[PDB]
Amino acid sequence: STAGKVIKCKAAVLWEEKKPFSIEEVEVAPPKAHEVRIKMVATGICRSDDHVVSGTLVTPLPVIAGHEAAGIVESIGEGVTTVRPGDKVIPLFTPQCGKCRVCKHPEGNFCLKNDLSMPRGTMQDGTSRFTCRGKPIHHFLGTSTFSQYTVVDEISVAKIDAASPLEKVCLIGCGFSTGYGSAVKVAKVTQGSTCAVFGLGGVGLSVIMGCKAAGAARIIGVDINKDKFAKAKEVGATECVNPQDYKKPIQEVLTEMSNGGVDFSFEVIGRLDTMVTALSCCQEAYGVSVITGVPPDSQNLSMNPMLLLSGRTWKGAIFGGFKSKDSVPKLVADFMAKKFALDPLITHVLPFEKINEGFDLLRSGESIRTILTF
Amino acid sequence: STAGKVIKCKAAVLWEEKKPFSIEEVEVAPPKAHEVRIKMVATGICRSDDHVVSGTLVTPLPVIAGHEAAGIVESIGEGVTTVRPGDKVIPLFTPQCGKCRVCKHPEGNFCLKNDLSMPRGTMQDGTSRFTCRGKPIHHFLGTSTFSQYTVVDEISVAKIDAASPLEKVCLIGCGFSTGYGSAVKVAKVTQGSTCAVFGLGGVGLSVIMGCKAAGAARIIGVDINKDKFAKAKEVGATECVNPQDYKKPIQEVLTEMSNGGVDFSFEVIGRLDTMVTALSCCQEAYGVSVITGVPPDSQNLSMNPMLLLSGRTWKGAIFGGFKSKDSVPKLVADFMAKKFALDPLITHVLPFEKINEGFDLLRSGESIRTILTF
Ligand SMILES: NC(=O)c1c[n+]([C@@H]2O[C@H](COP(=O)([O-])OP(=O)([O-])OC[C@H]3O[C@@H](n4cnc5c(N)[nH+]cnc54)[C@H](O)[C@@H]3O)[C@@H](O)[C@H]2O)ccc1-n1cccn1
Ligand SMILES: NC(=O)c1c[n+]([C@@H]2O[C@H](COP(=O)([O-])OP(=O)([O-])OC[C@H]3O[C@@H](n4cnc5c(N)[nH+]cnc54)[C@H](O)[C@@H]3O)[C@@H](O)[C@H]2O)ccc1-n1cccn1
Ligand SMILES: [Zn+2]
Ligand SMILES: [Zn+2]
Ligand SMILES: [Zn+2]
Ligand SMILES: [Zn+2]
Repeated sequence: STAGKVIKCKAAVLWEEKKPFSIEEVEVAPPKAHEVRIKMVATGICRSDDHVVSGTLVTPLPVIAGHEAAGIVESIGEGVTTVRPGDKVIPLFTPQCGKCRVCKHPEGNFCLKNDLSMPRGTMQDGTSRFTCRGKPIHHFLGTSTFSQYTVVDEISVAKIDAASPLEKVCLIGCGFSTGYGSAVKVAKVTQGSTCAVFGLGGVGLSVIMGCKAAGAARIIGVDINKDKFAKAKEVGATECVNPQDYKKPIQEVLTEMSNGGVDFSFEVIGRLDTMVTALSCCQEAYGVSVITGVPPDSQNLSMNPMLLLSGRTWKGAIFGGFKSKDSVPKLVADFMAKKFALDPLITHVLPFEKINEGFDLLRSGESIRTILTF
Repeated sequence: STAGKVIKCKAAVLWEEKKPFSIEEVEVAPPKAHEVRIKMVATGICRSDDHVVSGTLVTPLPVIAGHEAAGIVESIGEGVTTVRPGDKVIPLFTPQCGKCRVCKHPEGNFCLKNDLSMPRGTMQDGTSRFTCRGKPIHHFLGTSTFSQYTVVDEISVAKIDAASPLEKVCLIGCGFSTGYGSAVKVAKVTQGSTCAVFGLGGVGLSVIMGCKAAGAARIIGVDINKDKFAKAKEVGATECVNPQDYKKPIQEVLTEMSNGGVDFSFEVIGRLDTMVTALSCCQEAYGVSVITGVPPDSQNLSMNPMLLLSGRTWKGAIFGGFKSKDSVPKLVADFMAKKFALDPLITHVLPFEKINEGFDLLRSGESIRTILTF
């Protein structure tokens, strides 16, 4: 009976960088034309949400963050055709408008309506649906899932299987799809190849999953936190290396281990130095390196372009290269059919009210994904 | 007869950086096992030979440069099976040993036996076949074509059609193949696409030829020398732009002209700034940029990795990505079958004795390719 009415609910508001989230009452406006209001069920903590806190990823504050989630449609605005009240949905932090040059391209997925390249922290219409203490609060990536209710544009939501377990499939909204697609869609890992994966968090584990699914013969995990190695091996890594253990730079180590460079390398951390190291460790004539980590705002890397002239390919991608609204329902259907596993990514579960504890777990190195339940 | 004997002949020796070539008598040793001695017939002047003079491209001096050439086998060493005396041949500045990981890979062409990565300026066996005034002279890229006779390793020569016109097909030894392959093999330009080509010298014109052959709908030539535009249009450019004409950076101009970025861009100059500009002007989600120009020794570029994270692909290649010994004979057969033209690249034909005049034409902006005839 909330349709057409403002909803008062709890959200996690970030008022300032480098401070805890504030769990407090917000007002959530009803959906306008082509908007959908969603009752959240579960949301994951992705490192990119932490990047908002640390100022690594700049977006306007104050803000409701969160972008990896699943929920149930509470109401729809005028003209919505793709979801209905009561449908299970995943918000799409990369929209799929279906009309722009990228959406029409066979490969492209970074729809021109995204709010990632130059964040404004609004709905598509340039306004906000959120008020707190009487003040407007920004959106994040058109999703804002750290709230009991959010409002998203229709191009930023996908209907998923009615029988889906939302406390698992929320990871299809970011970390799993990003890493898995980086391997299977962006790099196009080949059977029998050697892969190196830098960073063994939720996204990097999902890259390993995808390299293993593509038939790689060797998958070398790289992390400075050796506590990450056991789970990386469980999901497919054949060996793991800690750069801190070596006197030589790890690109040299990896080149030696792979008898002249790897076929595919993945940067899944977000550091400029490891982006260049990961490029360098792929074979100089035919290697491919994929950047998935999010770099610190406005900072440039330095590299020798002879790394490319010999024949290397360097690319990056958002959301694993997947066209979001076409792919998310299919990934959920494949999960339901047991084509991949999400449980290896989930190390902790907490109620939404303990969001700050969830971020502490990420920052301490202890968690992969913590799932928050509303 | 000359077989088995030292040949005294004329060559252009580079004794020091930034000096004219010295045209004088050298001694050319007979070929050892698996080596081939070639009587040169024609050699082109490529900007990479000038980079040796300018110190842009470091290789041991003193040196006999030259790498884009065609000639006739004078004699073969023990064990040679792929050419015989009297055969027309093109020396291969990128070898094809057929045994290394790169040669065995379907895509790779930068054979591990190359002398480009870490130049030693010798034969494969670590010695030189050249002396001048009693001093040993270095080889260049396993070819050294600025000489009436040279000696190359068997993996660095290809037999070509006995009826081929050597004064034209010498360009298949570098400039034509490099540019054409950058388009058709490395970028894999698609029908209907928009391409931008930075640098309208012999290599860049060959990139335009490839883009046109691949069916590009728009091919935008970019050069600071407007005298290069007429020939670019003759070989397929649909429009040309001079960055000096605009108040805004050319990547902005090209993004606007292409309604949001080009499909394929090509850096065919060798400047760090234009490498980054070329990357930036390709469409951010699905654009591809290829580096063909040779960068100045030991210098790094600076770039924001968000250019890649959005979805761009950045790659480079040597020799157009062609496996050299397999491809050169087929390219010559294709030329003989009128599948592409070489005449548009040739602006000047001079006797070998005028090599310095040929370099002056290149440096002054007045030539595309000068062919030197022996
Ligand atoms: N491209 C996308 O769409 C995208 C990008 N991100 C970004 O991916 C990176 C990884 O995210 P994560 O897996 O959620 O993060 P962590 O759990 O923190 O794992 C990182 C991993 O790296 C190790 N590490 C740190 N420093 C080093 C060094 N020097 N060497 C080796 N390993 C190192 C840690 O120990 C840890 O285990 C992040 O940058 C993230 O921002 C994620 C998801 C999506 N995206 C885009 C927008 C929203 N989400
Ligand atoms: N990758 C290979 O295998 C390769 C590489 N090279 C390199 O390609 C570049 C172009 O060579 P070229 O066509 O022989 O050179 P030029 O005739 O001098 O044409 C350059 C073109 O650029 C224009 N220009 C200069 N500066 C600018 C700026 N700032 N903006 C725009 N245009 C600009 C000039 O006016 C001129 O028209 C070289 O770097 C070359 O080294 C060639 C061949 C092969 N290779 C590798 C090893 C041996 N050969
Ligand atoms: Zn779109
Ligand atoms: Zn994320
Ligand atoms: Zn080889
Ligand atoms: Zn050349």
